[PDB]
Amino acid sequence: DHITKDYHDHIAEISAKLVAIMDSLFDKLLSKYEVKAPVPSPCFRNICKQMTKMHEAIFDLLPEEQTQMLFLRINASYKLHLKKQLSHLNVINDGGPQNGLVTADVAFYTGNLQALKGLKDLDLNMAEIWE
Repeated sequence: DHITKDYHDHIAEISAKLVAIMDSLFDKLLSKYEVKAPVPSPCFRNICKQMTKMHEAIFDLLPEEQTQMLFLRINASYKLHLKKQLSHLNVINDGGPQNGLVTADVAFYTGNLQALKGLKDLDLNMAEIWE
């Protein structure tokens, strides 16, 4: 019976070093992210293409709930770093031109993420990036 936990205990470990990879990727990219047209920006197109690739790699591999938990944590890291850069660039949620560009770029990001199998109903809480 222990065999049951043997799996879930192990898989939780692969999930952790998968989110670290994205955390590193996000830090690298979003640290040099600059708000400008068009949208999706090259930075965001790169990011979505990467999350699409990882999703394709683990989907058949992990149970749906784990895949869902995994991409919630990836999204959490994404929001963490994005928020950080927005604050750095002094961009705020005031309804201005630059605000709109980021909001549009983010809209593309969630549009993509939500289309990935098993992830359509994720509670993403994207507003957090503005704080």
